[PDB]
Amino acid sequence: GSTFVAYLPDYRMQEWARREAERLVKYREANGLPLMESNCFDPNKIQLPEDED
Amino acid sequence: MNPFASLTLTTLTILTIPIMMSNSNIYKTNLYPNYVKTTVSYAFTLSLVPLLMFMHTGQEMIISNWHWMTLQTVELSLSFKMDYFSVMFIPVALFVTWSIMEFSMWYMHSDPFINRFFKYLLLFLITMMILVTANNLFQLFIGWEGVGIMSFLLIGWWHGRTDANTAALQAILYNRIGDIGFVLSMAWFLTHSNAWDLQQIFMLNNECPNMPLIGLLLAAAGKSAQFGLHPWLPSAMEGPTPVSALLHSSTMVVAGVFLLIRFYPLMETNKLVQTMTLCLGAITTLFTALCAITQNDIKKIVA
Amino acid sequence: IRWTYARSANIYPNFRPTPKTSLLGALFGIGPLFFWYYVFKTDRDKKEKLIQEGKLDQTFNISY
Amino acid sequence: KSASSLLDLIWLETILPKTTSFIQMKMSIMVSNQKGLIKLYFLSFLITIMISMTLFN
Amino acid sequence: TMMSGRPGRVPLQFLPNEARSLPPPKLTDPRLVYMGFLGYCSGLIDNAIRRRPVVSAGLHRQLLYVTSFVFFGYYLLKRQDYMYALRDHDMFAYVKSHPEDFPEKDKKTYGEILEEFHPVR
Amino acid sequence: NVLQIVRDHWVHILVPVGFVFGCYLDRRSDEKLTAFRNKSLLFKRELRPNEEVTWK
Amino acid sequence: MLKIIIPTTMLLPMTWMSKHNMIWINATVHSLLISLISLSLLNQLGENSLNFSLTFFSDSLSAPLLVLTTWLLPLMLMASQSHLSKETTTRKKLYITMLILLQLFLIMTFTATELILFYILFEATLVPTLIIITRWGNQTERLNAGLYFLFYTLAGSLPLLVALVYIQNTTGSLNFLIIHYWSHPLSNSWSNIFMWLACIMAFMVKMPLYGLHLWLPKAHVEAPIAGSMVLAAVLLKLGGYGMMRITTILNPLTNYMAYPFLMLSMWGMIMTSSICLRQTDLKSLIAYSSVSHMALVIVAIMIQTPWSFMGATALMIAHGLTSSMLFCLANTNYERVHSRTMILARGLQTLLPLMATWWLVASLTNLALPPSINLIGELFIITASFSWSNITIILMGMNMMITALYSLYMLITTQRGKYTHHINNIKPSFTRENALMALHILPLLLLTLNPKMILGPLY
Amino acid sequence: PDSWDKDVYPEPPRRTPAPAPQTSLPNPVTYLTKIFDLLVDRPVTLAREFIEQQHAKNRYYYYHREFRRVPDITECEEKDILCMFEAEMQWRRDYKVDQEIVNIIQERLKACQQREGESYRQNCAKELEQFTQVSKAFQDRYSDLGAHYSARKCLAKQKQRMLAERKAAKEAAAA
Amino acid sequence: HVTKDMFPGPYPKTPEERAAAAKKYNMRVEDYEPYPDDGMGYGDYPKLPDRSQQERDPWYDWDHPDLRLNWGEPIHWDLDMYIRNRVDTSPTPVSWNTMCKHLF
Ligand SMILES: CCCCCCCCCCCCCCCCCC(=O)OC[C@H](COP(=O)([O-])OCC(O)COP(=O)([O-])OC[C@@H](COC(=O)CCCCCCCCCCCCCCCCC)OC(=O)CCCCCCCCCCCCCCCCC)OC(=O)CCCCCCCCCCCCCCCCC
Ligand SMILES: CCCCCCCCCCCCCCCCC[C@@H](O)O[C@H](CO[C@H](O)CCCCCCCCCCCCCCC)COP(=O)(O)OCC[N+](C)(C)C
Ligand SMILES: CCCCCCCCCCCCCCCCC[C@@H](O)O[C@H](CO[C@H](O)CCCCCCCCCCCCCCC)COP(=O)(O)OCC[N+](C)(C)C
Ligand SMILES: CCCCCCCCCCCCCCCCC[C@@H](O)O[C@H](CO[C@H](O)CCCCCCCCCCCCCCC)COP(=O)(O)OCC[N+](C)(C)C
Ligand SMILES: CCCCCCCC/C=C\CCCCCCCC(=O)O[C@H](COC(=O)CCCCCCC/C=C/CCCCCCCC)COP(=O)(O)OCCN
Repeated sequence: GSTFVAYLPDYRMQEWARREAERLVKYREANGLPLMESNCFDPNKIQLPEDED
Repeated sequence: MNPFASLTLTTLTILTIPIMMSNSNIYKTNLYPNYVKTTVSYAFTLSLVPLLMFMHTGQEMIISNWHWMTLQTVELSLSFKMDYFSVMFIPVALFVTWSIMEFSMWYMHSDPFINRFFKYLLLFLITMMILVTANNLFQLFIGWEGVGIMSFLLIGWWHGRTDANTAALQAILYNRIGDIGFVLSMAWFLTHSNAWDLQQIFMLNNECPNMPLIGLLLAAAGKSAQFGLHPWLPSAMEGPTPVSALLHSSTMVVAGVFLLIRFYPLMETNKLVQTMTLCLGAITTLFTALCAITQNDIKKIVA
Repeated sequence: IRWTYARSANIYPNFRPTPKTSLLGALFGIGPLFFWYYVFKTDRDKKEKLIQEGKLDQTFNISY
Repeated sequence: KSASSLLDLIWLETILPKTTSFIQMKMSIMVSNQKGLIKLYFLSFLITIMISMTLFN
Repeated sequence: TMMSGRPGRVPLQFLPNEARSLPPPKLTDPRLVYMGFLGYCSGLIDNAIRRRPVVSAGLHRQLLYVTSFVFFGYYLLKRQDYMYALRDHDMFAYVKSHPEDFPEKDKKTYGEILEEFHPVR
Repeated sequence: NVLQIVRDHWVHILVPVGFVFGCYLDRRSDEKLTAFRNKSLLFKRELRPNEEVTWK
Repeated sequence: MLKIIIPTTMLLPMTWMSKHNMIWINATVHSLLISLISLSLLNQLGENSLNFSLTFFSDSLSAPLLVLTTWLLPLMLMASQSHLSKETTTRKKLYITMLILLQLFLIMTFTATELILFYILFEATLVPTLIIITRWGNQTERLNAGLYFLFYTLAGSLPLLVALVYIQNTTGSLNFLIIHYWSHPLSNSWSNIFMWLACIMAFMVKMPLYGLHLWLPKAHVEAPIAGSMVLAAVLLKLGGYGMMRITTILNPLTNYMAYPFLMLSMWGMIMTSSICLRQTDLKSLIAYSSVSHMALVIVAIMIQTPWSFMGATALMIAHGLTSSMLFCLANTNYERVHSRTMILARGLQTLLPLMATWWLVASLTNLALPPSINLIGELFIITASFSWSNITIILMGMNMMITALYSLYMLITTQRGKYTHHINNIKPSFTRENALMALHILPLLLLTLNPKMILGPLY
Repeated sequence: PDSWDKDVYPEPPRRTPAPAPQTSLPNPVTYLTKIFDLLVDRPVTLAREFIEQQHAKNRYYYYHREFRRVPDITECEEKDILCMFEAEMQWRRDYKVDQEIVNIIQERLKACQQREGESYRQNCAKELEQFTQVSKAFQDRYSDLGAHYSARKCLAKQKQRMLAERKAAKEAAAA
Repeated sequence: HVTKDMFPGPYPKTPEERAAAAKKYNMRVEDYEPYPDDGMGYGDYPKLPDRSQQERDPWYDWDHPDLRLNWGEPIHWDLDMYIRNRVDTSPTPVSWNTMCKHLF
């Protein structure tokens, strides 16, 4: 059981996340983009309620 | 390539082989103490090489070999620091420990559990080497607690004696009082600097606030037996003379001071904590010398 | 056996509500709770006010 | 004195379990202590009928 | 839901004719298996009470217990399924016949809905 | 001795039989939740030349 | 998930049909095999969960608890095999049946995709424990203990049921997935306050909270060794699992309502740690240590941060293993001494050295010595509390100091010193007891190598 | 080493001085490393060649998993559970990727601090600024969600922040 | 082997029950002194001197030499507090007040 747990497949997506971050940083650094953005969603598709106060 | 890493990890690795062999047949014979002493001497003469390389070049390293759990943006890994402090303190500690076991060969000649005594000494040496070479705060805490537990076990070596158990519990109590400040410093460093690594801690703290340094100072006072938490060090002389010579005189009791040495980049940027440290040291040395100048037990005077 | 029984099992049947016992129980069982509640509440309101004014400098504060 | 005996063994025991036990014992004794005389039960039934007629309408 | 006065209900009918338009429960239904298990437990208790070898006293008696339990469970499952089908049919018919009490909600995306945020501190 | 140790060691087969029956019943319950097989937006896929279902 | 449930159900027929002198061997072997089977649930995903079906699902919070529950049964059987030697075959089979039923109920409880099913199994676990405590108990007070262990629980759990069904009338579903995805904020109202209390106190009573911890010393002292093991290791974690599952809908009202329970736990940890210092009973001391650790877990759950949840899961697993080991060691002492008093038998290290080593390791792992998972959970909870408020560190450090004090006090009083002269029936420790200690301790030192396996879904 | 890309983890050209023995005494360091080479490096290298040939005899490959893009929580209906599930899974994947990005930046910072030695305060200002930017972004994204975090809560926090920003900008423009 | 009458009871109010309790705890009636009758549940347990076990005679042949206790003699209510590993009340060469003042 200890050997089975030790060699469990990477279903938690640790190496996958690391490789995705590697390629994403490689893209953004080359393109000059400011790494991670402050907004998790694109503000263009968010419709704010206008106050008019 | 670059034998500095191989040698500086091999010393600590070969320091652990007799612990592995403690379940073998050699542990049941009378050649076990000689085995441990020979291992320690070989470790010292092997660690003499990284010291030579550092003196020649000034070479320093960080060896982050094994990756432990990663917690969101915080990464914990088995990382060893081989700066000037580690590569200089390891040979001295190994030399002193070699001398101590050679002395204990004759001093513990009539003790039935002499192999267990040598195993305890080696385990304390391993924990102290873990403490000295630690690159992050969790490994430093591991060494901090290992040396304390080994001191507790060695003070109460004669467990039929009430006073030995009392002294061991006293030492544990005072070291936990220091542990409070140690844990406070760990929590503050993780919360604000987002890491326990020494490099990130040094980088993100250009002007260190009071609280983490006060926690470190409390931990150092607890482990080094400053004036507030001093009596456990005098009371620790209940253990066998090799234990008093190795742990409570030259290697373990300096550990707290070593901690304040490790965080000196943050120490110099704060003035109040420096004043507190200086005052505590002065009052401690004065009070301890004044108590010493009138004792009758020689071991108490040396402590 | 007498020592253990008197220490553990003989306490309540001999208990009597007395001004000494009532006051001591109220103190040692209520006072610390309200004291720590006041301390933590004051600290957390101070921290929340500092966050609302934005003068706390929470840079590099990622793990919580 | 305070942690073990005063609070853990006495007052925490007095508040939740012992008070409940005493109250339930008292109410059970009061309710069940009927001598078996149908006169009292019938008078109580008459009082209940009057209360129901004068209160639930 | 009080179906006692539902129109066109035969008084003492266990299973109406329209219930025959519903799929019968399978012979391997887990509820039927549980009813058979209950019958087996009843047989074991019957053996235990009468001071007989519990597992192997009466095979015919235990098998009769299991069979009767399975029979009654099958018919009970049929009636239960019919009643639930009736309830769903009535609810859907009432929703269809009364559109003004069940209006069609305007579909809005989370990008145009303002939900208050409560920080955890 | 066969037909003698069986009367005493037949109880050892109950748990593995229960395990294999539980695996079969897990597949039983799995087979009833295929309403979205090869239909999620994340794994919309064209079937292989000799493939009928993506997962069983 | 039935690949685990069905073998546990088949454990009953096997026990009853088993030869009169082969019940223990078959039960132990097949329970260990079932634990090996349940080991497969550790392979979790960073995605939602392991949704097996509409009725049962797995998670990296449920997986370690399920593994521990499956692992505990062989240890319970090995511990119980000793004192049931003079007992008739039918009643020994009944004892094994109670243990198997408890394990089955716990296994079904930890999956519980729906909250009403979770409540049903969570309250069904009560009956076998009550039967075990009130039937196979030594002292005359066991009955009283059982009553306490019953009614306290129900006093907290009956309102919860009402709240639960009320939620299903408002939300429309008590399924955990729909509840998480469709969660809406709670308005600060009296009705919402009382719904919060009804949802919370049911799990707070079983942890137990400092105010409501009275039943635990009685239940732990008067129960047999298996009862003490199952109470300390798994049954206390049901409240924590329920709280972590149910606090999703309680926000944002949790911020205001957490204060009384946070204060109660932060002071009751100190109170129980100090109570441990003056104790003339081993089982009572272990019970109060369990109360302190579960109070820390309550603080972690109420803080409601990712580090809080990770430390809470790690601490529950570590505390379960450690408390089971401590109870086993105390029972091994009691079986020789028959007094259950710390000061009566002394200097046992002289007579039983390997058992003294087991005692030392148990005390060290209860002392939260790094890098044990006990220390990992304690440190994560401490850091989360410091982030919550910097003043909690004083109480946490005081608790650590008193914990070390009473742990080493327990070790020194029983193992060190001079042996009692008039006691001469102290026979060498058997292979069974040593194997029990080893099987208790090795998983802890193996799990410290892979902490992420027990850190929960927020890792 | 080809095992990792140099661009994500940049390194300086690592210039090193040449030995300039001012005296004729033989330094023990050179002889010590020569005997270390002869006694350690050669057998390890030979064993590595043996293992590498054995690996070359049996070659097989694994591929990095690729994920399609799915509509996020902003394009999901109020009670539509399928799109909400897909958006939540996508948001969790993005959260993990962001955590790994912050990990990479912190690794860069640690490496720079250790490498530059005594002049770490000046020679690693770029890494500190990069970490400040990425940490500010990460904190703005996920600081106060707490346990039971979700895409909806992140969107609500972003909406609150953007409403505050719009109000502040409107006030400043009309000030 | 312990009977019901050999367990602690309520506070003794008359001399007869005081003598009975003194006989129960294996001590003279003159030496017997229960704790003051207040709310705390001491019942009828001897209020032995608050002296610690460290300053008991270390040369007497005790049945438990480490604890310095005899077999059948009554046990102090706070025995676990005085076990030679904890607070001791041994007299000191200098008075308590003088040491307090000097240290402060
Ligand atoms: C989640 C659901 C899943 C689990 C289901 C659980 C329930 C299922 C069973 C329900 C009841 C049906 C069976 C019970 C009948 C009672 C008979 C009995 O006493 O046992 C004696 C009998 C052996 O003794 P004997 O040689 O006949 O003569 C001795 C006398 O009988 C009597 O000897 P004695 O009078 O000299 O001994 C005196 C003793 C005898 O007194 C008793 O034992 C009375 C029996 C217990 C009462 C049953 C109440 C009704 C069921 C309630 C279940 C509650 C569940 C909820 C959880 C809470 C737990 C309370 O009484 C006492 O010692 C007084 C104190 C006892 C402690 C306090 C009372 C606690 C009892 C609660 C037990 C509840 C679970 C029962 C489990 C089954 C036990 C047999 O046991 C058996 O052999 C029958 C056991 C079952 C047969 C298994 C055969 C199947 C294997 C082949 C087929 C393979 C299946 C798979 C197919 C695919 C494979 C290829
Ligand atoms: C007696 C004196 C000693 C003599 C023996 C001397 C030898 C000493 C060696 C023993 C300890 C020294 C430390 C050496 C550790 C090396 C092994 C380690 O690296 O493996 C760990 C593996 O350990 C396991 O992960 C942890 C053990 C599993 C825990 C499950 C417990 C077993 C089930 C029993 C029931 C559970 C009960 C409790 C409920 C939860 C971590 O592996 P990891 O770096 O990550 O990646 C593995 C490789 N990958 C990358 C391909 C994946
Ligand atoms: C405790 C568990 C339940 C056990 C019940 C006893 C089991 C043995 C009974 C044997 C068969 C009895 C059925 C009678 C045959 C025909 C019945 C039929 O003519 O009556 C119909 C109705 O059929 C019966 O009512 C159904 C009886 C079935 C009882 C089973 C339900 C048990 C509750 C769930 C627990 C699960 C128990 C499973 C194991 C038995 C028409 O009713 P109707 O004239 O129009 O209106 C009167 C009723 N109203 C007023 C409420 C509307
Ligand atoms: C015994 C061992 C432990 C067991 C468990 C104990 C923990 C349970 C305690 C529950 C927490 C407190 C309950 C209600 C807290 C609400 C906050 C309140 O205290 O603050 C003020 C509330 O004011 C006063 O407190 C009014 C209530 C006074 C009546 C309560 C009795 C006080 C002492 C009784 C304690 C007994 C509890 C146990 C009963 C068995 C704020 O005033 P206001 O802004 O206007 O109200 C805000 C709430 N609104 C918006 C819904 C209206
Ligand atoms: C170990 C013992 C612990 C006991 C736990 C008891 C604490 C739980 C709170 C008391 C029970 C309340 C159950 C309510 C179940 C939730 C349902 C709900 O909250 O809905 C509310 C109903 O709320 C209530 O009615 C609650 C009233 C309370 C009645 C019973 C009082 C019991 C004792 C109260 C005092 C104790 C308070 C703290 C107890 C803590 C335990 C020590 C809304 O009602 P509506 O009419 O539908 O609203 C329409 C208009 N918006």
